[PDB]
This record gives sequence, C-alpha cells and structure tokens, in this order.
Amino acid sequence: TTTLAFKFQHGVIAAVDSRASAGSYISALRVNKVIEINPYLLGTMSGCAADCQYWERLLAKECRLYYLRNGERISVSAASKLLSNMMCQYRGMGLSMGSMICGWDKKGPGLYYVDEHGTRLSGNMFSTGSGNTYAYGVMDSGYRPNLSPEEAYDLGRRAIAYATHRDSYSGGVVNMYHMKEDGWVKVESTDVSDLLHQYREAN
Amino acid sequence: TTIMAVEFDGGVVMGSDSRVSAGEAVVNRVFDKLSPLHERIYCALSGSAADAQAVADMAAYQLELHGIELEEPPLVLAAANVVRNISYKYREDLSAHLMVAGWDQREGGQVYGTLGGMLTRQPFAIGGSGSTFIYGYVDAAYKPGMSPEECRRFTTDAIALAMSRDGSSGGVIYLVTITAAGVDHRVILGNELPKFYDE
Amino acid sequence: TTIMAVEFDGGVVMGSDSRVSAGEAVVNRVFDKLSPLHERIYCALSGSAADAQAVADMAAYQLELHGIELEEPPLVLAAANVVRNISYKYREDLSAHLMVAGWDQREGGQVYGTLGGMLTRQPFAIGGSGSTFIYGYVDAAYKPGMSPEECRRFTTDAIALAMSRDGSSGGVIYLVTITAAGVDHRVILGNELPKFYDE
Amino acid sequence: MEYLIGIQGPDYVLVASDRVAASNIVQMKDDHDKMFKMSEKILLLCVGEAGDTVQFAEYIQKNVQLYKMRNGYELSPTAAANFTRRNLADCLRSRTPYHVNLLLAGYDEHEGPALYYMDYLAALAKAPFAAHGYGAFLTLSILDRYYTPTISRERAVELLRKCLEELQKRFILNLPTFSVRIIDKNGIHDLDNISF
Amino acid sequence: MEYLIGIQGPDYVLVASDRVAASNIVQMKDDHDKMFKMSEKILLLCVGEAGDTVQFAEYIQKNVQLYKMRNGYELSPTAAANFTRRNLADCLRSRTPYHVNLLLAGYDEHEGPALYYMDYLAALAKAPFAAHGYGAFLTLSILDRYYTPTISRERAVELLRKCLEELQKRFILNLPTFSVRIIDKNGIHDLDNISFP
Amino acid sequence: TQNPMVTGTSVLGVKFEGGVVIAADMLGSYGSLARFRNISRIMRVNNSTMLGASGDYADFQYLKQVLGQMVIDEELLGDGHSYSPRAIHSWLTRAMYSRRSKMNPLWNTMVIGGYADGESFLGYVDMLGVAYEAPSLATGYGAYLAQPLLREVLEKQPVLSQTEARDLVERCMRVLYYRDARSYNRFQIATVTEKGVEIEGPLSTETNWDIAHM
Amino acid sequence: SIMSYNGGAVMAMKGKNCVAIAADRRFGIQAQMVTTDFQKIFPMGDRLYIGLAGLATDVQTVAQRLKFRLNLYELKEGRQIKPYTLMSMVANLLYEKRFGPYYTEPVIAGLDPKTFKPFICSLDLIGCPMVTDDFVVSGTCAEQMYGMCESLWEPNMDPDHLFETISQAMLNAVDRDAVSGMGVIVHIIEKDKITTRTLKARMD
Amino acid sequence: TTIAGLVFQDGVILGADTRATNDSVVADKSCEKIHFIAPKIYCCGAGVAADAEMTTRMVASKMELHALSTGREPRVATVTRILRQTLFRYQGHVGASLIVGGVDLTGPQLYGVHPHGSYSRLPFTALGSGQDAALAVLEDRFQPNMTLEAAQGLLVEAVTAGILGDLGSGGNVDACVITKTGAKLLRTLSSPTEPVKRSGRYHFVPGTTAVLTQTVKPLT
Amino acid sequence: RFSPYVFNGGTILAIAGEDFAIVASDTRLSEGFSIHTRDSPKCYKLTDKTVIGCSGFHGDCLTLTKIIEARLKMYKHSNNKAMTTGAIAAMLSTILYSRRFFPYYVYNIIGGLDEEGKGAVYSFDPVGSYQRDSFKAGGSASAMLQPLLDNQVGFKNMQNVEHVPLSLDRAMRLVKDVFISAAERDVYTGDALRICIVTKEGIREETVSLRKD
Ligand SMILES: *[B]([O])([O])[C]([C]C1=[C][C]=[C]C([C][C])=[C]1)[N]C(=O)[C]([C]C1=[C][C]=[C][C]=[C]1)[N]C(=O)C1=N[C]=[C]N=[C]1
Ligand SMILES: *[B]([O])([O])[C]([C]C1=[C][C]=[C]C([C][C])=[C]1)[N]C(=O)[C]([C]C1=[C][C]=[C][C]=[C]1)[N]C(=O)C1=N[C]=[C]N=[C]1
Ligand SMILES: *[B]([O])([O])[C]([C]C1=[C][C]=[C]C([C][C])=[C]1)[N]C(=O)[C]([C]C1=[C][C]=[C][C]=[C]1)[N]C(=O)C1=N[C]=[C]N=[C]1
Ligand SMILES: *[B]([O])([O])[C]([C]C1=[C][C]=[C]C([C][C])=[C]1)[N]C(=O)[C]([C]C1=[C][C]=[C][C]=[C]1)[N]C(=O)C1=N[C]=[C]N=[C]1
Ligand code: NA
Ligand code: NA
Repeated sequence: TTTLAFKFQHGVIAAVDSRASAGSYISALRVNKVIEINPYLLGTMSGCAADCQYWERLLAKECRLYYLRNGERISVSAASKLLSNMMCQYRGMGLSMGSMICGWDKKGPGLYYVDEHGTRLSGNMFSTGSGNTYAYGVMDSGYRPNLSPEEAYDLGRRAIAYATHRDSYSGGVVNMYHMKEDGWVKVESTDVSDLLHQYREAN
Repeated sequence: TTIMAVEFDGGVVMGSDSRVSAGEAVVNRVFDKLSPLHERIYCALSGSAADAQAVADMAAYQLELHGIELEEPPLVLAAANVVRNISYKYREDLSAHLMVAGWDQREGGQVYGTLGGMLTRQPFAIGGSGSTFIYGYVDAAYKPGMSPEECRRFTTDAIALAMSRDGSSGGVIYLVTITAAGVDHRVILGNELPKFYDE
Repeated sequence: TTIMAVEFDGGVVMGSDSRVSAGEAVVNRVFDKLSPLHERIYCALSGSAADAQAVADMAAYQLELHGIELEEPPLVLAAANVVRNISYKYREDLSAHLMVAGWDQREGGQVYGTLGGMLTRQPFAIGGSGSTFIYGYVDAAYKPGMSPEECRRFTTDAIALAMSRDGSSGGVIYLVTITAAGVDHRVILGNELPKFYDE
Repeated sequence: MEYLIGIQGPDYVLVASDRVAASNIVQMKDDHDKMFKMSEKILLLCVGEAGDTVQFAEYIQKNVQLYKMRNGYELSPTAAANFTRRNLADCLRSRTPYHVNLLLAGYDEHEGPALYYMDYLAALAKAPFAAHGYGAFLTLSILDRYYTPTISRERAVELLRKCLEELQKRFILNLPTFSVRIIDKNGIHDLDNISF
Repeated sequence: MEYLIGIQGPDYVLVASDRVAASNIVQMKDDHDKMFKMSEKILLLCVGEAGDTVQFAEYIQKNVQLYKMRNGYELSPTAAANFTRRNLADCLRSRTPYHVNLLLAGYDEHEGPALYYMDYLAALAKAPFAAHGYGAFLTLSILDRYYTPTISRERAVELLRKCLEELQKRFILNLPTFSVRIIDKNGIHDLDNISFP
Repeated sequence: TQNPMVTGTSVLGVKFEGGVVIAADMLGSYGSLARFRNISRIMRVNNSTMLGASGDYADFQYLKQVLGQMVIDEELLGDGHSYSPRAIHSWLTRAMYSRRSKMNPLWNTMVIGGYADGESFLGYVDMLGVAYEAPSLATGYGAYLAQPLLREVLEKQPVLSQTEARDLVERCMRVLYYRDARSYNRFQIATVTEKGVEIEGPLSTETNWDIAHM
Repeated sequence: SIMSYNGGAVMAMKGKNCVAIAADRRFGIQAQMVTTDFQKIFPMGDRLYIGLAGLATDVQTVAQRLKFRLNLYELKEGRQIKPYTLMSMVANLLYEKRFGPYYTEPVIAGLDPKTFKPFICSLDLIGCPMVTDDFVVSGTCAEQMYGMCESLWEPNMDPDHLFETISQAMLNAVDRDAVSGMGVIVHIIEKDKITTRTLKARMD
Repeated sequence: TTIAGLVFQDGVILGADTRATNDSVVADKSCEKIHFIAPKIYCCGAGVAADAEMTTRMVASKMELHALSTGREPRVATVTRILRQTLFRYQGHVGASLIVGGVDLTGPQLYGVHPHGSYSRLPFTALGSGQDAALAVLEDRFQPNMTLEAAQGLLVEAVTAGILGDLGSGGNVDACVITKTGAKLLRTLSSPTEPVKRSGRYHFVPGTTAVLTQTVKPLT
Repeated sequence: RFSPYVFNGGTILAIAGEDFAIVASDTRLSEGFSIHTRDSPKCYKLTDKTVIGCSGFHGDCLTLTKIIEARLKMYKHSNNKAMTTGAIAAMLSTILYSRRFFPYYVYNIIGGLDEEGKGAVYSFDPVGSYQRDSFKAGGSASAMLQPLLDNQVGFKNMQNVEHVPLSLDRAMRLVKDVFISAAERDVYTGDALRICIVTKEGIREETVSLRKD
C-alpha cells in the first residue's frame, strides 16, 4: 500500500494506492482504500484488510451516531482520537492498521495519522504503507504550501505513481480526493501503469 | 509398579509389588498399593503417587455416601464408574491408573480397568510399569476356571516375574482376596518370592 | 521384530517373526530375519533394516576371507567379535541389533548378544521390539538341558506370544537349527502358530 | 531513541526534549511536543513505546486535573510524581504494562524546584539533573562535569546547548530541534527551541 | 544504514557516499571515505558489515592493480565489475561469505560511462542510476521522477542534492556530509563535498 | 484430549440395496502394544442408526454414553418422532466441531451407518467437525488400503446386494490385517436394514502365508 | 522462500515448426525494484535459448558456468549442441550441487538443427529434466502461468499465433504476481529467423 | 507415484503411473517412471525425480561395464547390491524408492529397494505415495504362477487404483513385461482418463498484444 | 500439539453479468493425498437471488454455512423480508471478523442479484475484508483461474479489442473451460463442476464432469 495526504493553500489532498496482496500473489488489482465517513470526513487504509475495513466502519458508525445525538458533525480531532482509543483497547492483539483521518471542521482542515499502537499525530503531511518512503521522496521534492489545486493533484498523482513503480506491494489505480471547505470531491481513479508509461514516453 | 487383579467364582484376588520410587531412588520399599474403596471393594494404585492417592481418597468418599444413601453396599460397577469418571474428567492433569476390583451380591466378583478414563471388565488385568514385561507370561499362564488359590499363585508368579525385570518394581507382593465372607490380606516377603530364571 | 536364539548340546536354534514395518504400515509381511554369516553361523536381524543388512553383508564378507585364510570354518566367537566390532565402532550411526549364533568343532553350539557393541554369551537370548513383552515369559519357561525340539517349541511359543502383543511384530515364524551335521530351516505359518489367551 | 533532559537550579527547573515523531526509518514530524502540563507549575516529559506514552501521560494529566477540580488546589510536584509512580508500578505485573520512561519537573511554593526521574519499571529518583534515551549516555558526563547547584538559568541554558550540540556531533540518530521550557515561581515559561 | 548513490550521464558517472564511520550509537568519524579507486577511470563504492567492506574492496583493488602491472593496460569497468562479481559469488556458499553491498562506476573509452549495482548475494545489474542502504527507499523515487538520460553533470549534481536533502528531512540517521566524485574521459575528478551544517 | 491413549484403527462402511454394513476390529492399542484385543468399537445408536469409531477409546466410550442417554431421553417422550441416522450425523458433527473450537477435541474419526424410509445412510465425522456422506467410507489407514477396493467394486457395480457388500467387507478386513501394523484378526460386522441394527462378532478372516515359501 | 527473494518468471512454448521463449524484466530485492531490464534468457546457439528464473546471483552464475562448458563442448565436438544434449548438460551441472543447489529453475526452448522440429523442456533446481510437447513454466507465478498456458495453448500454432499466446499467458500471469513484471521479452525461434520483441506491459 | 511389481509363471511385470507433482500442482502429465538397467532388468523409480533418474542411470551404466567385462547377461542380485550399497552410503538423502524387476540365468526376480539402502525379494510389491492402493489390489487378487495376461490385468488394476485414489498419482499406466526371451515395454498400456475435451475459443487476433520493440535476426 | 485446521481443497468461482450471476465449484473433498468424497459441491443456496461458494477447511465451511442459514431466518422474522445480496455480504464480513483471533479458514464468494436486478459478486478473505467484483476465483486453483478471468472476462492486456459484455451462454462456456484447466493442473480440483445460475426466474444448477484423478 501507499497512502498519502497533505495540507496546502486550497485544502487537503488524500491519495491511495489500490493493491491487496497475499504473499507475492495479487488478491485484488483494485480495492477502495478510502472510507467516505461523511461529506467532510474521510479515512485512508493500509495494513491488514479486515482490520482496516471493520475498524474504520466502526469509527463511521460512531461518527454517524454522534451526529444523531448532537445534531452536529464530529470534529476531525474527536474522530481520530476515537479510532486510536479503539486500537488502544486491542493492544498486543496483532491488529495492523495505518490510517489518516482527513477532514474539515470548525477549526479548518484536519489531518491525523493513526496507527494500531494508538499513535495519533496531527500534521500537514503523512504517508503510510509498504511504499510510504517512495511517496515521501516525490512528495517532499515538489511540495510548496502555495500549490494550485491542479498542481497538487499532480504531486499526489506522481507520488503514488512512483511508489507503485518501486514497491511490489503497491499498484493498480490512484484514488485521489481533495478536501475543501464544503466537503471533499473525488478527483480521479487513474491507472498507475498508464501514468508511468506517460512519464516514460516523455523521455 | 506392577498391579494385577483376577476374577474367580466367589470374588477377586488383587496383587501389587511394594516399591515407591523417585527417579532411580527407592523412597518406600514396603508400600501396600491395594487401597480399600469400600468393605469388599478395593483398587490397585499405579502412576503418580499423589494423583493415585487423591483419586482413591475421593472415590472412597463418594462411595461411602453413595452406599449410605442406597442403604446397601455399592456395586463394583458403581465403584468402577466413580474412579473412571474422575480419571476421565481430569485425564490431562492426572497421571495415575487405578484398577478397580471387588465383590457384589448382584454380579459377584468383578475386575475393572480404568486406564485414562476408559472402562472395561476383564477376566484378569495387569497394570503399572512392570506389566510391560509380563504380557506374554499372563497370556501363556492364564487359564479359565481358576480357584482362589490358583489365582493367588498366578498373581504372585506374574508380579514376582515383573519385579525381577522392572527397576521401578520390587520389594514385597501384597495379596488381597475379596469374597462374600470378607477380605483376606496376604503378604509375600522378598525372601519368600517364587523363583524363576534370573540370569 | 522379535528375534531369539537358544543353545543346546549339539548346537543352536534361532527364530524370528517376519514383519517389516515403516511406521504403522507393513512393508513386507514375510521377511526371513535369519541371515547366514557362514556355513554353520547365522545372525538374527533387528532394528533399522538398512543398518542390519549393511552389518550382515560386511560381517559375512569379513568372515568368508577369514575362513579361507585359516583353512577352517570360523569360530562362532570370531563371527560374534566381527559383528560386535562393527556395531561398536559405528554405535552412534547404527540403530540395529544383530544377535549371532551357530556351531564349532571347538566350543560347539553358542549364542551371542551384540547389543550396541557389547559381547555376551547367553544360554538363550531375545531381541527386537517384541522381546519387551516376553521377558517374564522366557524367565518362567526356560529350563536348562532342553532338546533341539524343546528349543524349537520354546522359540515358537515365545515369538508367537510376542507377535500377538507387538504391532511391529507379526507374520510367520522362521526357525533355523544349526548343528554339526548342518542347518535346518522351518517356517511356522500365521495359520499354524501356537495359541494362547488373546483377549 | 528519543531524548529528555532536565537541569534543576536553586529556584527553577529547566527541561528539554527532542521534537521527532518517527516511525521505522522516517522522521514523520519535526515539531512534536513531548511535554505534558499537569498543573500550573508541573510538566511531565514522557518518552517510550509507540502508543503507551500518550495513553499513560494523558491518563495522569486528566487525574491531576480532576484533583484540581475536586479540591480547589493542585497536587505538589512530589504528590504528582508519587501518584504517577503508583499507577505505573501497579500496571507493571498486570496484562498491560506501560513502556514509558518519564521525567517530572515542577515548582512547589513550600519545597522549591524538584526534578524526578522515573524508570519504565517505576523506580522514582529525585535528581539535580537527569536524561532519558541513548542520548543520556553521551550527555550525563557533560552534566557531571559542568553542573553546579547554584547554576543560573542563563548558564543552565548554555549547559543544555552543549549537551544538545554533543548529540549533533556524536549521536547517530538525527535529532535536529528540541522543545525548551523553564518552571519557576510564576509557572511554566516556554523558551526558544534549540535548533540545528 | 550507510548511503551510496550513482547517477550516470551520457559521458560521465556521478557518485556520492556518506562520510560516517559509526560504532553503536556514536558517530566515530565525520570524514570517512567509502570509495576505492580501482583504475584511472574506475571507482568501487562499498558499504556493508563491520570488517567485510575494507577487506573485500581492497582485495579486488590490489587484484585490479596486479592486472595493470601484469598486462600494461587496465581492466574495463565491465571486466572489473564481472571480476568483482565472480569473487563475491564464489565466497557466497563458503565458510567466509562477505556481507558487502556495492556500486562500481567507471568510464570506458569504447563503451562509455557505466554504473553497476551489486548486492551481497552478488547479483550484477547495469543501471542508469542506483542507491544502496535505507536511504535508497527515500531517494530512488526522486531519481525516478527527475532523472533523464541526457542529464548534464551540473544538473545531476542538483539531482544528487535533492536526494541528499531528502535524507536530512526524512531519514532518522544523521548523515550530514557526503563524498562527491565524477568519472569521465579524463578519469576520476574529486568534487566539493555536499555538506549539511 | 490433546494426546490419545488407547486407540482404534480403521472403521469400514459400505451401503448396499436395503441397508448399510460397517466393520471394525476389536483392538485398542497403546502405541504399538496390542493392549486390549477384545473391545467393541461399534455401537447401535437406535433402531435406524449405528456408529463405529477410530481413535481414542475413552473418548469413544464418552460419546457412547452421551448418545446412549440422548436416545433414552427421546424414547421417554414416545411422540412418534425419533432421531434419523442423518440427525445423529448432524448432532455428531456439531459435537466434534464444538470440542475442536474449545481446543479440547474428542480424539475420534467415526462412521455412521443407517437406514430410514428406504434410504441407506453413510456419513463420516472427524475430530475437527469435517463431515460428509459417501457410498463407502474407510477411516485411518483404511482410507489408503480398503477405500480403493470398495471404490473399485462400486465403480463396476454401484448397487450391491447385502451378500456382495458383506463379502467385500470381509476381503477388506483381510487386507487390513495383512497391511496395517495396528490391526488385529478379531473384528465385528454391524448391519442396519428394515429390521434394524444387527452387530455380529467376534469374526476373523482366514489368512494365507504361501508367499513365505517363495 | 529463497526463490521469491528476486522473483521473476520464465516460460517456453511449442509451435508448428517454431518455438517461443519469454521472461519478465524485473530485477528486485524483496519488495524493492532495482532495475527494469534484467536479462533472464541467454542464447546458447543460433536456434537454442535458455531461460532462468529464481535467485539473480544463481541465474547469472548457472548461465556463465553453462556457457563455459558449452564453448568447450562445441570446440571439442566441432558441432553446435543439440537441444536435448543442452538439457543433459544443465541437468549434470545442477545435479553436481544436489546437496547445496543453485536457486534456479531453467527452461529450454530450441529447434532441432536438422529437423528444425521444436524442443522444449525445464529442469528443477537439482537438475531433473522434463520434456513436454506443449509448454513449460518456472517462476514465482508458476500457478498463474499454468492456468494461462493450459487455457490458451493449442497444438499446431503458427509463429504469429504462438506469439499472441505466449505474450498473453506471460502478461496476465505476471500481472497477478507482485514480484514479477517491469516488462516482458519474447523470442520466436524459427528455422529461418529469430524475432525478439519487448511487450508494452504494466510497470507496477 | 504408484509403482508396482509382480512375478508371474514366465516372468515379471512392472507398472507405473505418469504423474510428476511439484507441491500440489501437476508438473508433468506423462513422465517415464520405468527405466532400463539391462536388456532383461528394468527399474521403477519413486520419490525425488532427480534422485530416481540419476541412481537408475548410474546403475545401468555400471551394469554395462559389468556385462562388457564378464561377457554374460547381468544378474538381478548385482543391480540390487550396487543400488543398496550406494543408497546406504547416502543415509537416505538420495530419495529414490525403487522396484527392480528382471530375468537372469536363475529365473525372474522382483526386489524393493528403499532410500536408506534396505531391500527385500518379494513376489509382488508397490512403492510411492499410492503404494497402499496398489498393495491392496495385489494382496486381494495375487495368486502364484499367474499367466501373462492375468498378471498384466492385475498390475493395471493395481496401478489404476493408485492413479484414482492418490492425489500424488495420475496419468496413464505404463507397463513392462520381462520374460526369458527379453522385455516388452508397454508404454501407455492403459489410460484410466479419456482424452479431456474443451470448447477452446482462445484465439487472439494478430495485433491484440501491444508490442514496444521488435528486432528480427535472419539465420542460415 | 493439536491443530484445529486441515486443508480440504476445492475451487470456487463467480461471475457477475448484466442480469445474472454464476457461482461454480468442483465437487472434490480431500485431505493430504486422499480423496474424502467425489460429490462435495461447494455451492450453497441462501435466497432465491443469492448463492455462496465456500472453500478451505470443511469443518469451518459447514459451520459458517449453517450460521448464515440461521441468520437469514432470524433477519426474515425480525424484518418480514428476505436479506438482499448486499445485506448478506455486509453481514458475512461481521461474522468472519467475529473470529478475527480464531478465524474461519473459508474463502467465500457471494453471487446473486442486486436491487436493480443486475449481477452482483462479493469476494471475501477468511478474516472478513470484502468488495464487490465483476468476477473472482477462490480456493485451491484460485491463482490459475484468476489470470484467465482478468484476461477473457476483464479484457486486460488487449488493445484494439471490442469490449463486448459477457452473455450467460459465453460465461457458462468459460466456467466449463477454466474448471477443465484447473482440474488438469491442480490436484485438489476435479471429479465434477457444479454450476449455480442466478436470474430473475431463480436458481438453476448444472453439473458437468472433470477428471477423476
Ligand atoms: B497494503 O499493502 O498495506 C494493503 C492494504 C489493504 C488491502 C486491502 C484492503 C484495504 C482496505 C479496504 C487495505 N494490505 C495488503 O495488501 C495486505 C498484505 C500487506 C500488509 C502489510 C504490508 C504489505 C502487504 N493484504 C491483506 O490484508 C489481504 N490479502 C488478501 C486477502 N485478504 C487480505
Ligand atoms: B508405582 O511405581 O507406579 C507407584 C504407585 C503408587 C501409587 C500410589 C501411592 C504410592 C506411594 C505413595 C505409589 N508410584 C511410584 O512409585 C511413583 C513413581 C513412579 C511412577 C510410575 C512408574 C514408575 C515410578 N512415585 C511418585 O510419584 C512419588 N513417590 C515419592 C516421592 N515423590 C513422588
Ligand atoms: B524389526 O521390526 O526390528 C525389523 C527387522 C529387519 C531387519 C533387517 C531387515 C529387515 C527387512 C528389510 C527388517 N526392522 C524393521 O521393521 C524396520 C523398522 C523397525 C525398527 C525397529 C522397530 C520396529 C520397526 N524397518 C525399516 O527400518 C524399514 N523397512 C522398510 C522401509 N524403510 C524402513
Ligand atoms: B511421484 O509422483 O512420487 C514422482 C516420481 C517421478 C516423477 C517424475 C519422473 C520420475 C522418473 C525419474 C519419477 N515424484 C514426483 O513427482 C516428485 C515429488 C514427489 C516426491 C515424493 C512424493 C510425491 C511427490 N517431483 C519431482 O521430483 C519433480 N517435479 C517436477 C519437476 N521435476 C521434478
Ligand atoms: Na508495484
Ligand atoms: Na489421483
């Protein structure tokens, strides 16, 4: 897997890989590694597939239940803190889940990295998965806080694209979202080899 | 240990050696392994000393209260089931084999096997580390219709034969004859044991 | 396997079952474990089939050249030492027991044990997995001064008694009578085996 | 792997901690704060295993805050250090032990400045200066050499810079920036971050 | 743990390596050179286990030098890479295997610039650019992104700078100085060390 | 039971026209030792079903106790309903799986034979809850020796008479006695037809050792 | 597994009077890709090729130790080696290391030098020869390759049909293997000519 | 593998299946498990295919040197001993399980040789993962001094029971009859599985595969 | 040490079409190198528009199957309606994850119709992660059949090819040809192919034969 997310002038970009593997076999060429919790709250997934699906669906259920109770949406800080507390209860159980809780609330854009250990970090740039190092390299090189929405879509597209090239546990398609003030918009679902071929053909 | 029980017309004969060991060390050289479970019901102990004594203590207790409730001496089948159930429920934690034999008004003299929680009636039966070396002997020497004296001689010979060959068996042979009349206790000393080829 | 040898006035009697197993699987049910080492010398094979056959092949070779150099049939003591030395030198890598028995002008009929490189002369001897269950039987049934026929019945009875009790022993019984006159080979079929208590 | 340092003066406690939130071979964050304000005059600096640290530090924080609300006054650095110890030591033989190594700095109106060292085993020691992590092997002797009990805050800040400069010269781990704070009679004061 | 990098241009090979000699948690040396000149136009950059590296690199060096003395001419980067490969692969199933990871850069008058990658197992690969160590996980994608085969040496140094800057931002190891050298038609040229102060 | 003590070897089974026949030797082995050469390993469950068991004897006896009581329990009601062979097989699958899931298995592999409403039943259940129905079954080492002979005959003639099925089972027991080093020449043949369950024993197959003279 | 440390796949297929051999081009250590142009098929004659999957160091070593013996053989014999004889040379070369083997599973594809009748085979890591009249596979995606080959292979395929079949069987197999890919190369061996093609394959 | 032997009135019959398996995947649907040793001595191999192949090749080559020197037909006892002493030396690490059958001046003989170097002279035998299915058929229906076709039939049935019952066995039944006058190698004597048919429509129109590079080397 | 699992093999495969869904399986059940039975189809009818394919440890297959059967009845009683294909898939994920620490060693592939009457396939891993698919293979020969499904049913690696959607006739022919290839190379696949076809009209079953060895 290769997931990435970065804050910038126009919001938060969140891009994911789509490969699921069992040993060296590719179990799924395309898998959705982004849970759309609500119009303003997403979650990226990496690690154990069952842990990712069940645990993030449990955060979504608790987020939905919060809205019914208070009549307000949950904040990015409460949703990320909620997930890390669930992970904390199952410490030493062998869960594997790397996620980034991305959204927009009363305090602007929000991006948190949550781990199966109960790690909870707020930051403006993260990357998770077996190919995170490759994604960090490309992302760091071209990142400036004043990037255009289209310039940021290229940075997020290329960062995942180059990580699928070197990481055998990453491939398939890039699913990219742009988190704006009035909710997210799913930017694209683009084949990574078609992108890599486009960059090769440009040499 | 070498334990043995034999059925006859009016009851049973049970025998055992007398050795209690702890590794290559003889801890007790004169132990009586024939423990009474009721008046006319006995068991022969083998395996872990602590486990065998615990099961016997519990079986005698359960059978004492059982007998007083039925206003009758417990059946040897009931005593065999009592031991068997304990040995079966705790088979992962127990390492003892308690052979159960005795007498009844109903089925007379009966011999039972309790190995690892199982239950089996036998015309004669053997147990303990020493039994391994006398299987061929008891298979050749056993004949049906043996008198109580012939049963005591079969039991004494088989146990002495095993005692010689088995390091964990030795000492004295304790004999017990359960019949309608009551129980007889014999002891064959290490000096008086039957003699066979021992070279 | 159950192997056995018995000394008598004019020589020896050697017997063996016929089972060859590989785990709980019978690989060959009628194998003759009495292998000749010389005209009037034989060995009974037990343990690893590959190891027992290898030692026998080498011992027969060494004894053939030894016999031709002395211009005489090898002594049974020489054949026993030949087998013993191989079993001793390679005791960490071999897992076979080759009992050695036969006849000589000098010492006549002799029975030898070679277990793990040791050497012992025995009036009678037993080996293999099956021997464990007939120690008490052979200790009770052996009497000195047995005729060759009495040796053959004793060997037949003890091996059948072990065959019944031992899963690694079974099949037919192969008997061999080594005397000054020569060697006699008998086969007691699984249908003709002596019968004893088998329940 | 992480770095904590404390230097106690006659009337203050100076503390510093690395700012790296790392996972595997990557430096995920350069601006990570490892100090947790327990009271107006108490800081709990906490280092250790991935989840254990925030989980343990925040439980202690919330309970020290519950004491303030319940009684109208705050715990003393001594009572807050011993309360931290009671909980850590009680989890030691439990199914869920915490792998946290911490430092508690604080200022008491009656007892003055106090700096405490706590093992992950929950041994509590009061020290004039302390350090946690592999970095402590390279800096405890610098502190042994130059520390004096009358050390002014301006001088302790200089002594702290020498310890942090030593980690740049010899420590194999990349610890670029550090949080710096002083606790005194007027509370917790944030100082400029020591950066390289 | 250590870092090696190579970028091959149309007529040159640019290489860089960290300068840290470290034992346990201490940085014992800040000025440690990891490149070994084999010939006038060949450099062997070598990282790996504690003793294995200097021992292996110097054995190959002296044998490449013995070839020069014996025959009057030097080995080509290809023959020198395959000779390095034969020795490393021959020790693999022996009592004493070498845990060394290396890059061989060189310039041939007939075949041009060549950069080779070799892991401790002795697999030999010719690559336009390569990197060894944990740092390679953070920089291979930067090289994938910006490397072009017509890259001028001045541009390749800005690319190498982008990779070394990435190790300062994200690598947990302190690798603040690096040796930089270019091999071309005129031999091995020492460039200024890329430092981070 | 994590470690079995006295174990039974193969249990055979084959359905014929009008019922099912099941066979098993009367041996309980303690490793290689033929310790009990006369114990029954077959049980009549009720009028339509019968069970044979391989593996641990103490665990088989326990199941024989639990099943035996269930039957008594049902019969007290007398409501015109009784456990079909298929229902006993379903219960026994749930029983084995349940013990397996608590990491405390009952160390058995059993064969259930039955005859209800003109239909023959033959079902296999092992210590893990693996269950299935088949025209013929063979547990343990019998799955390697006897199942090929049962399937060989059932390939030529899929419907067998009670006599053909019986002779096929006697041929299989003879092979098992020759080849399985944990078998004994003492066995039982149980048959379930319209009339009900009939257990026959002790039986023995005649042996030929002429190959010794080759 | 040792064989999965580098990954890769190799395949050979029979045709009418032609023969095909294909392999992926990835060279990687575990989950990290190093180069996208690794050579796994080596010419042994005009119409004879050998493909080696497995551990990259032993793929290179076996090919080089085999070329040494081959060159000496052709010099002493004064003839180009027959395809079956090359198989026996590899079997003997690999079996010499029976109790400490090379981690390579070769595949041989060639045309006979007089009949021009194709020959395909494969050897396990200890040199067990296996000639087939259809296809042979070796790699980390052998299960995928067998599925594609079993479904796609037909008996008397023309060179063009053989090309489409071996190309589609390699591409679709390797695309379900994480550690195989980075392009595919195919050689079509006919009496008249060799045609080498690199396919446009996925790069992830 | 299911390999089997039989001794009939005028010789020996050797049977074998044609499956080679590489960890639950069938690698070869038709391999040859019956190997030549001498004109009237054949051997079935089961186990590690390279070990069966090479130990059979080495003993056949040693028997050619034997026969050339002696000037006589080789004896089956010689092949048994050469094989055993070689396998014993390798302590079972050479994983070849063999069934040696043949005819020499002393008549027809059938032997079982195991990887550790043990052997037995048997009237019928079976080795391999499917040996028990074959050994059941042989025990069930073997009678001494059988006729050529009765033995051929029993052998086919014995190998067939293994082909159908053993997952590690399949393909066809190969057979070899050895008599005083020589050996008849009956390859694919029986095929228990009729030719598998599909409605294969897997044609790719030329050009479907995207080609990036194409170089053509003309030859002569 | 006792192991609560055993591998009994078998292959399952499903294809989602415009107005249909096929769920297919072999009938072989084995253990080690033995065949338990040759008539063990892995297809289970849940509703008139939902079928499931189950493969792996047979003990877990039988149990998860009875639990699914019981849960549908419970849902029908509680909601007075049959579970849709999507609700069965979402539920199975929770049942599988309820055994996250002692898994059901089962590969599940649900096949049926969605609320628009179109084909729906949901594929799962033993621990409960699932997704909707166009098609999918599971069980012992999963890796042999999946690349051919990707190619012939997904049109992958084919340029200049007309993307004609699969018809029931054409998909049935493909299922019959892939199981023939699976039975040739996978020792655990064989004896017969059981095919379940789900349409507006309900479920039909077809049984074609595969190799007996
Ligand atoms: B990724 O490689 O971390 C990926 C994450 C993933 C996969 C499927 C679905 C989701 C969200 C719905 C996320 N994980 C996998 O590929 C893992 C193996 C793995 C784990 C950690 C690092 C690298 C690879 N695969 C599975 O969990 C899995 N595979 C097959 C079937 N079920 C689960
Ligand atoms: B016998 O050898 O099995 C013997 C039988 C036995 C049973 C009940 C009570 C006693 C004496 C209190 C003895 N048991 C032993 O001798 C065992 C050792 C043993 C067990 C099995 C085979 C051989 C030897 N003795 C003990 O366990 C024991 N005794 C003394 C001190 N520690 C332990
Ligand atoms: B006996 O049970 O010990 C038996 C005696 C023996 C001696 C020489 C030659 C043979 C036949 C070729 C048999 N040995 C065996 O049965 C052993 C196994 C064994 C060993 C010890 C106790 C019980 C059984 N047979 C083998 O080792 C073996 N046989 C065939 C194939 N592989 C191994
Ligand atoms: B048989 O199925 O046991 C078989 C015997 C065999 C195979 C091919 C050719 C010959 C004649 C020389 C004999 N053994 C195998 O198929 C083995 C694996 C095996 C081993 C033990 C039990 C079952 C199976 N397979 C190979 O050695 C092999 N497979 C593929 C390619 N090369 C070798
Ligand atoms: Na990839
Ligand atoms: Na088969």
